[PDB]
Amino acid sequence: SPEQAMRERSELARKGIARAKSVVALAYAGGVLFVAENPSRSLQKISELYDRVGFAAAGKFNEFDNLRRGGIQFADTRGYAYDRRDVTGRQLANVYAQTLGTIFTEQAKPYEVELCVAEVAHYGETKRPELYRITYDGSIADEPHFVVMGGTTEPIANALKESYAENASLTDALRIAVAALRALGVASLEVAVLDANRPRRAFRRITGSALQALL
Amino acid sequence: SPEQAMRERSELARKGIARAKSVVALAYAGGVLFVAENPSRSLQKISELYDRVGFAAAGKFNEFDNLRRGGIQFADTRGYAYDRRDVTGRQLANVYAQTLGTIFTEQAKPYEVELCVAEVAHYGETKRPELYRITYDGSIADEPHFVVMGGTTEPIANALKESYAENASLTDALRIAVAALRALGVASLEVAVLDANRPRRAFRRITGSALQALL
Amino acid sequence: EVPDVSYADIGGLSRQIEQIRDAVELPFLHKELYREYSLRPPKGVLLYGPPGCGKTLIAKAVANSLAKKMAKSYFLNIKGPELLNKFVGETERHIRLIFQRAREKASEGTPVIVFFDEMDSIFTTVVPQLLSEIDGVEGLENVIVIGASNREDMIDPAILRPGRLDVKIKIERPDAEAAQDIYSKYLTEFLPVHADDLAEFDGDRSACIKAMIEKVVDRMYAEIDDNRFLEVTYANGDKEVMYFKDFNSGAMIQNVVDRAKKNAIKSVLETGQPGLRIQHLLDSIVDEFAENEDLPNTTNPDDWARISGKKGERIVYIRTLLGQYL
Amino acid sequence: EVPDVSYADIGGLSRQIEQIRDAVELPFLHKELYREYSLRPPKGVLLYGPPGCGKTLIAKAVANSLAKKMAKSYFLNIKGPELLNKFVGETERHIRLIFQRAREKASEGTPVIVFFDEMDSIFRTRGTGVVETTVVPQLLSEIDGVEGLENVIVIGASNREDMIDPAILRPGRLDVKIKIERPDAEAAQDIYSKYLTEFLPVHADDLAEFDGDRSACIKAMIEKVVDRMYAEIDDNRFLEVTYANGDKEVMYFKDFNSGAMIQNVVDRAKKNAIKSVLETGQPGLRIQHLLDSIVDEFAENEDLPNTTNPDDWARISGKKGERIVYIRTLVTLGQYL
Amino acid sequence: IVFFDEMDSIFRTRGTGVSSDVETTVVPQLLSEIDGVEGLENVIVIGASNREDMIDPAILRPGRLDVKIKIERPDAEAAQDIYSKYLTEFLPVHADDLAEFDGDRSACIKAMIEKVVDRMYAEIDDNRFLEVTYANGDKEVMYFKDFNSGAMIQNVVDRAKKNAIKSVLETGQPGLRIQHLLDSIVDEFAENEDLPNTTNPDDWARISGKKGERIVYIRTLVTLGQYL
Amino acid sequence: GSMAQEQTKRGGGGGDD
Ligand SMILES: Nc1ncnc2c1ncn2[C@@H]1O[C@H](COP(=O)(O)OP(=O)(O)OP(=O)(O)O)[C@@H](O)[C@H]1O
Ligand SMILES: Nc1ncnc2c1ncn2[C@@H]1O[C@H](COP(=O)(O)OP(=O)(O)O)[C@@H](O)[C@H]1O
Ligand SMILES: [Mg+2]
Repeated sequence: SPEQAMRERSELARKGIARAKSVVALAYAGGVLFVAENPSRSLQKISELYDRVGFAAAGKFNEFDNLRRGGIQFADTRGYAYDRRDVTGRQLANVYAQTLGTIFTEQAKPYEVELCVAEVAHYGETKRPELYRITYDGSIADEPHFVVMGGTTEPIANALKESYAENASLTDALRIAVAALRALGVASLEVAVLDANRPRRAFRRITGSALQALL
Repeated sequence: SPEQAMRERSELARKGIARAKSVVALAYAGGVLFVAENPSRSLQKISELYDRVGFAAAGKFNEFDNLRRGGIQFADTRGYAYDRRDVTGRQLANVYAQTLGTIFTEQAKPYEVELCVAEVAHYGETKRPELYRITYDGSIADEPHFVVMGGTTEPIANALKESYAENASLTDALRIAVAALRALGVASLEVAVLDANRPRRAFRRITGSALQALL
Repeated sequence: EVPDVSYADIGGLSRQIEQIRDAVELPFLHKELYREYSLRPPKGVLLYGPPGCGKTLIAKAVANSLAKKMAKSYFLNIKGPELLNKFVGETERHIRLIFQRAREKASEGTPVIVFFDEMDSIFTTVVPQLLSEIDGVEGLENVIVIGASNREDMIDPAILRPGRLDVKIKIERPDAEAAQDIYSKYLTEFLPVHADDLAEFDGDRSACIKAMIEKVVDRMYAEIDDNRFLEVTYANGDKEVMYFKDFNSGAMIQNVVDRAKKNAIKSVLETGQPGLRIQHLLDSIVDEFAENEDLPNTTNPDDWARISGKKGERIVYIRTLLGQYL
Repeated sequence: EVPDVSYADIGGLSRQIEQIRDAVELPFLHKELYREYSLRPPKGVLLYGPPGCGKTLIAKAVANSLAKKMAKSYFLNIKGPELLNKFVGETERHIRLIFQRAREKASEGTPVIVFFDEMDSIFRTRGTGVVETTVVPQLLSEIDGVEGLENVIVIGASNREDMIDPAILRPGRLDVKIKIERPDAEAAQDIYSKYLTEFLPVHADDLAEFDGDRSACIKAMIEKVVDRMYAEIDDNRFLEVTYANGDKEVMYFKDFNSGAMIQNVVDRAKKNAIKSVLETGQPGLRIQHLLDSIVDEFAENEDLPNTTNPDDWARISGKKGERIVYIRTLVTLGQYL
Repeated sequence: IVFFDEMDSIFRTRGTGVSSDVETTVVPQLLSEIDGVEGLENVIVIGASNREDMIDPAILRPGRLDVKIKIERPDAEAAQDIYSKYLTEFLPVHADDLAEFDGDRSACIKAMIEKVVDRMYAEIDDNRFLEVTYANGDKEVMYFKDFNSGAMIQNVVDRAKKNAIKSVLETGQPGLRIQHLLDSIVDEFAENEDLPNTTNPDDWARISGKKGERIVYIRTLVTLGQYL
Repeated sequence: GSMAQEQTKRGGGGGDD
C-alpha cells in the first residue's frame, strides 16, 4: 500500500522536526519578531529573504538552508526581472509549498523541515503583518498572530495564546516570546526583527548587548 | 495487471476530489458564474484563462494550479501565434483532457483534480455559455446548465436541479448557487463571473463590499 | 425439533410461503402424475436472502406444514462453518455420517428435512462428495434438502446446476408491514398496558396495542437524528447516512421486545405503576441498536460485502457513528 | 463457599455487573413480574475475555450478592477435570447426581447456581480429539430438563470461547454471553483505587505535600501512575506487527493491560516500600516505589509474548483487516537545528 | 516449595496438540488449583524451563506466576566471577606459574582467570563462530561469547584438569599450567563449532528484534585467462 | 493437510474370578 507507506514518510519527517529546537514568530507594533532557541554562533535559523520578507525554519539544517538559498535565489531573480516591490511574501510562500510538495512526493527522503515566511508593509505604508507556515508536504497556512515551529509546539502555542497582545512593543513581545518559548540568555537565542519602520531592508538582527538590554 | 492498476488509480483520485471543498459553475443571463467554498485569501480555485474562457477546479491545490498555469501558457501561445479570437474554450478543454489522460496512465500518482472550463460569447455577440467538465481519467463532459466539482457533488447537484432557471439575473443565480452549495459569508466564498457584456476580458471577481451587496 | 412454527408464525413472507408450498406440497398431490410420466420431482430448495433474520424460520414452517398434511417429524439442522474439519478429509467423513443418519431416519415413515445454514463459508474439494451424497439421497424423495446462504454470488454454480437444487427462493428484510406483524406476534394483547395510554383509547386493549405497534414501527422506520447507526462513504465520496429502517431483522426485533419487557419490569419495580409505555420501546430500540452495532460491524472485515450485496454497489469505506487540498 | 467478595471490590466493570444483575438477580427478585410480560428468564450466562480480566471475581461476587440481596441460597462450584474418573463408571454418574441435588435444593426453594469454570477442559468439542466424547450430550439433555425450573441458573467462564462448541452455546441453554474487556484509563484508575487504600502506610514526604489529606494524596498518586502507565512513551513500546500490504502496526503495553497486572504493580511497590523501611528505617510508601514497580513490571513482561491472546489478535486483525505476517519484540543522520 | 522442572512437557499451550496426547484436560486442573477458588498462601510453585514460548499464556498470567526471572548469557565480569568459583587456590598449581608471583597463590589464580577471559571473549579471526544473513542481506559475525555459558566454563575447567592429569602421568611434573587452559578452551571451541543449531530459537528472535531484520541464512566459518 | 498418530488412554477394568 503506497498510502500506508506515505504515513511512514509523514512520521519520519515529523520525527525529524521534533528532534530539534523551537522557533517562534509573532506580530508586534513595529513589525514581526523571530525568536529561536539556537546555541551555535555560526549556524542560523532566521534569515532575510527580500526587502520586507523574512524567513524562519526548523528541522534539518542542511535542508532548510538549502530552501533558504533557493528562496534567496528566487526573490532576487524576480526583483531584478520585474521590480523590488513586485516580490511579495505570498509568492515566496507559494514557491516553498510547490517545492516541498515536489520533494515530499519525488525525492527519496522527505525534507524534515517546517518553514515560516513573514512579510510586513513597505516604509510609510500601513498593512497588517502576514505570517505563512509551510509544512513538509506542501501545505500552507495563513496565520494572523504567531507561528510556532519545531519541537513540542503545544505548550509554546498555548502560552502564546494567553500572553499574546496586538500592538505590543518590542520589549513586551520579546518577553512574551521568550517566556512562551521556555514552556535562555543571549548565548542561546537568535533574535531578529522585520522592522516596518526601516526605509528599505526591514530585516535586522538583535544580538549581544542590545539584545541584553531588550531582555 | 492493467485492470487492477486502473481500478486502484481511479479510487485514489476519487478519494481526493471528494476530499476537498465544492465548486459550482452555472449559466445566467450575463454569462457564467463561479461560486466556490474557499477560506484562504491567497489561494484561489477560479481563474481567467483567456479573454472569454474561465477555469475552475477542485482537488489538490498544487496540481490544479499546475494545470491552471499550463493552460494559461497554452492559450497565450496560441493567441499570439494565430489570434485572440481563435483560442476557444473547446481547444482548452481538449488539451486538459489529453493532459489528464497522459498524467493518469504515465505518472506515478494520478492528479486528484476535477476541472471545469467555461466559455461565453464575444462582445455584442449572441451564443449560449458552454461548460465542459474534465475528470481525472481524461474524460470530458458537455454541460448545458451547471457543473459541480469536488466534495459531495450529489446533494449540491440535486438542489441546483430544482432551483436552476435560465436567464436568472446575477443576484438570483448567486442566491441559487450559495443555497445549493450549502446543502457562507464573504470571508469564506470565492465568487467570479464571465460577464458576457465586457468588451474584451470577460472574467471579473466579485469580492468584499460588492459581493456583500449581491448576497 | 417440535413443529411449532406455523404459517401464521412468519409474517411478511406470504409470497415466500406460497413459493415454498409450490416447491414442496405440489408434487405430493401429483405423485401419480410423475409416476405415469416417469418423472423426478425436484427436492432441492436453496433459500438465499437477508443475513441474521428469519431465513431459517421458513424451513421450520414447511416442516410443520408437511407434518400437518400427513395427519413423527424430524428436522436435522447442520451449521456450515462448524462442519469444516480442515485438517485432512475429516469434513468429507462428517458429511457421509450426516447423510447416513438422514437415510436411517428416512427408513422410518416420518418426513425429515435436512437443513444446512451459512453455506457461503464453504464453496478438488468437498463439493464432489456433497454432490455424490445428494445424488445418493435423491432416491429418498421424502427427505428434503434445504440450504441457506446469504451470498448467492459466492456459491459455486456446480450445486446450482439443473437437477438436484433446482428450486431457488429469495428472502427479504422485514417490511414496515412485516415489522408491525412481527411486533404483534411478541407484543400480544395479554401484555400489561399503561392506564394513561388506555385513556387515549377508552380502554380498548387491542386498538391500543395496534396503535402502539404502528407508532413504534413508524418511529423506527423514520429518517431522524436518532437513526445515525451507519455512515457510508464511496469512491465518489457521497457520504450518506443509513437509518434504523435498514438492516432491520426479526431476531433483533425479538431482542428489542425482550429489552422492552425488561425495561417495563424495571419501571414497575421502581415507580410502582404497572403497564407499558412507548418510552420503554424507544429505550429498548436504542439499547438493542447499540448492542447490534457490534455483531455485524467490526467495519474492517466482511462488512463491505455485507452492505454492498444488499445495497447493490461496492462501498470503499464504512464507518459507524499528503496535503495542499483546496 | 467463598465469602468476603462483592461488587464493591470489583472496579472498572460497570455495565457487565449491571447485566449479570439483570440476568441472575432480577429473575429471583421478581418472578410474577416476569410472568406478567411472558418473558422467560435467561438460563445460561457465559463469561469470556482475556485471561485475568475478572471472570472468577465476577462469579464469586454475584454468588455472594445473590445471598445478600434477598430479604439460604446455595452456590455450587464444580470444575471440569474434577468430574473425570479413570473407571468406566462414575464418569456420568457424578454429574447426574450433582444435577439431581441441584434440583432437590431448587425444590427446597433455595436458588441454586452451578459454576462451570474453565469450560475449555470439558464441553469444548467432540470433532477435534486428535468418555470425553460423551460428556456434552447428557449435559445438554440435563440442562434442557432443568430449564423449566425457575431458580436454577448455570454460570460458565472460559478464557478461550472458540474452543467451546456452539451446540451448548446455541440460543436456549447458553443464551447470555458477557465479554470482559481489558481495562482502560478510567477502569485502571478504579482498579488502582480498589487496592491503594488509605490504610496502607504513606511516607511523611508525600503526605506533607497535601497537609495530611490522605485521600487527596492517594487519588493524585493513582491518577499519576495511571497517566504514567498509559502514556505512549518510547519506553512503553511492546510489539511491532507487520502487514505486507500495510506499512506496520505499533503495540504498546496499554493494549494488554489488565487488573491482575495492576495488582502485581501495587504488590511490587509495597515490597519495595518494605525493603526501603528495612534499609533506611523510614516507614511509608513513595511515588518512586510505584514508578519503579511500573518499569520493573514492563521490563519483566517485555520478553514474554504471553500477554497476547487469540482474542487480541482477532481484534487486531478485525481492526487493521490484514492478516499478521510477523510480530517483533522491541527492546532497547544529523545536522539538526 | 513445589518445583516444576521442564514446564514444556506439561503446562503446554492449550490446543496445537498435533501429537495425540491431550493437554487440554490436565492444564486446566493446574490453572484451577494454583489460582484456587479461595486464595491459599504458604505454597509457592517455582517453574524452570528454557522454552517460554510453548507455555500457555493463562499460566504466565500475572497474579498466578507473577515473579518471572530471566537468566541470560554471562558477560566478561560474569565470566570472571564464574571462573573464580572453579579455579580455587586449593587446586594444585605448577611451580612455574607460582614462580613469578613469589608464592602468592591468589595473585596467580586471579591472573590466570583474567588471562583466560581475555581470550575467551576476545573478538579475533580465530573466534568467529557463526555468520548470519538478514533479510536486508547484511551479515553479522557472531563469536563464541554470544553462546557462552557457565556449563561451558565448567567443561573448559574439567578439560584443563584432565590435560594436567595427563601431563602429570606422562612427564611427571605436578601442577596445572595456563597453557593447559588455552588448549582446553581452543579444543572446546573446536568441538562446539561443528554444531550450528546449539541454541534455542529465543536467541534468534532476540537477535532479529535487535537488528530489526529477518534471519534467513546461517553459515559456519570452518575455513580464467591472461594471467602474467 | 497433515497426518496424525494416536496414543491410547487405557480405561480401568476389573473382574472377579
Ligand atoms: N476490577 C477488577 N477486574 C478484574 N480483576 C481484578 C479487578 N480488581 C482486582 N482484580 C484482580 O484480578 C485478579 C484475577 O481475577 P480472576 O481470578 O477473576 O481472573 P480470572 O477470570 O480467573 O482469570 P483466568 O480466567 O485467566 O484465570 C484477582 O486476583 C483480582 O485481585
Ligand atoms: N417473520 C417472523 N416472525 C416471527 N419471528 C421472526 C420472524 N423473522 C424472524 N423472527 C425471529 O428471528 C429468530 C429466528 O431466527 P432464525 O430464522 O432461526 O435464524 P437466523 O437469525 O440465522 O435467520 C427468532 O427470534 C424469531 O422470533
Ligand atoms: Mg479463572
